[PDB]
Amino acid sequence: ARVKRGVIARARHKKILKQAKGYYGARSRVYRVAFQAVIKAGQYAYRDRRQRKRQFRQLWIARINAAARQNGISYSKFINGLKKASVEIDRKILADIAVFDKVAFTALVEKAKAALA
Amino acid sequence: AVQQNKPTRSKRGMRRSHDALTAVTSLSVDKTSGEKHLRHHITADGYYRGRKVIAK
Amino acid sequence: METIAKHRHARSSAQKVRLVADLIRGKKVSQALDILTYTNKKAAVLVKKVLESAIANAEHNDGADIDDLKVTKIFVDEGPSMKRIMPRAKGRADRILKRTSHITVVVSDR
Amino acid sequence: VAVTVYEAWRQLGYKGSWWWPRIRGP
RNA sequence: GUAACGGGGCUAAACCAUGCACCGAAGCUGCGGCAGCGACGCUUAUGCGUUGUUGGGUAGGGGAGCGUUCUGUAAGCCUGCGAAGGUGUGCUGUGAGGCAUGCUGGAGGUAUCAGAAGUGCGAAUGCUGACAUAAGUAACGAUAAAGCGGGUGAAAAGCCCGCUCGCCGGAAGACCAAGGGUUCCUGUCCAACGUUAAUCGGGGCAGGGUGAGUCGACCCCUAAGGCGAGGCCGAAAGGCGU
RNA sequence: CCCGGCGAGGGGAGUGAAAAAGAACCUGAAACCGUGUACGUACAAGCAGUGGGAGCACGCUUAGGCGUGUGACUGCGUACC
RNA sequence: GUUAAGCGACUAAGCGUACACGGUGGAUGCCCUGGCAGUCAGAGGCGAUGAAGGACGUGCUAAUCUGCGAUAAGCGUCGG
Repeated sequence: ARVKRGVIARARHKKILKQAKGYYGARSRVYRVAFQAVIKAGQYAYRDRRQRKRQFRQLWIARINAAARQNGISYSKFINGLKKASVEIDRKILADIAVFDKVAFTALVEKAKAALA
Repeated sequence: AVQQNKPTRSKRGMRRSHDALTAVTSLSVDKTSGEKHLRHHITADGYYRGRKVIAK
Repeated sequence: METIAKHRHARSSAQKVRLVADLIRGKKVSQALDILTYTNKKAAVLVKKVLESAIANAEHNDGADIDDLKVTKIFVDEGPSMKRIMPRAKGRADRILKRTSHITVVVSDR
Repeated sequence: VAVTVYEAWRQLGYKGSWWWPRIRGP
């Protein structure tokens, strides 16, 4: 009839404190602070799961721009020419080719320039 | 006047970094008796620089 | 071989004893004794007595030859506290803590 | 010998202070 | 403190007109997964298919669940070849959660389906215990004052002897009453107590010590005042008085 | 039996299934305080995390590479009731 | 080999994170001659032959509980 809260409370506190390893100071030792730290970490993870895609597309565009100017044309006209030639390669593959294969990228630039002119 | 926040264990440790002690780093050996002592002090049986001081 | 001596419920705060402890951490016993002989601290006496007891234990029970011993480990822990009362002005009262400590010394021929 | 015992005192305080003028008086 | 472009800088990297590119959101599209509500079929009943559409949310309304302690099923099942509890690791579910196993521990625990609640805590200047910070900081309680030689002892500024020095002296001297209740003296000990050490103590322990015809209580006598047989008053209890 | 003040506290020996059951004694969690090992840190400005990410150490692996710990540098970011 | 110019590991007074081993403290689990609520019976008073409640004593015994009262952890008699 009388119920004691001894074991369940310990289980919950240990569960929360386990996923606060590596945090500085009282944020990994004391329950009250650790709970807030874990909640805020969850919110940040949710938001950054969306920021990641923007960041990577930005990086790819920058690298493609550099390579295209190396071959004598800017990014905007380059992808306009690629659209006019009906090529469907996306930006991740283009950046990978630009870094790792200097001849295929030159061929693509030639094709885009021919289609544009 | 009193603090507004509890200072941490890191700050407490940093303040104590100047609290260490130093050893004498060396002793002297009496010429005759051969026992050790501080420099410019007499030995435990009243010797100093070979002579035999009172040794009460 | 490892030999241990301890002093429990020593009447001194652990913070004050830790200052003397690290003067001898890792030294040969022969020079540690004379280092402890010339430090003007209360805790030096306690630490020296513990060290001598450890040397005697190592020599009598296990193998002899105190000429090849080193201080391998030494540390100080906190013991129980005693609580008292000190009267202050205007009828207030305050709590006083009298702290103790435990002392452990390990010597080794290796 | 080597056994210790003690008690406590808790009469707290008896206020009635702030003998200086009021902070933002009349 | 530049301080009335966010800065650097700009004579176009400013303003007007025209045009074409590109960048840019959790909006839209592509790929995978979940759930609610309809319509239509099959089961022709649970359910199973085809589609269409919806899924930000405080006060608040509606619907489904997890875990804890007790009763039945229980003289059943698990367990000294190791139970509850504590402490790690690995799997698993949308969640509250579940399962397995290494170390510690040394005797109890309960599938499933039902029943009852002292059934789930971060906050209430909440209650009780333990432990931090400021900090090895402030202070060590009258500015009458101390120096040296010997002893004892594990250890002597403070204990015991000795010689000097200083302080009080209508008191800081000597007797009492009130109040206290062994603090008195001797031998032993130094854990705790003494605002430091202590061999010392009004501290611990064990023995010892207070002798009255004349001192004082008791005793005889009464003051202020108290109590008061009978008595006089008053719902009771009681009030006042010889 | 040994160190020590004919101390307090220890170290052996012995009893016991067990002494990490030694009387401050079943089990012994948390805050709090230490010793040891790996990595980082003395030209750097803010709720101390989150996304990206070299280098180092250890373990496995038949290269391929994984796993664990730490984390230089960098985008975003003003606790809870 | 010497000059220049450029670039640059190795330090830890102390501090952080992770792991290993400890100290302090007394939660958790498991216990119970201690309590709580009842049912069925019994008894519903003791005292001038001195009560309820106490003080002081009493042992081979310093003390404190439990008994007992100068006949003092007890005296007589009838039963087990």
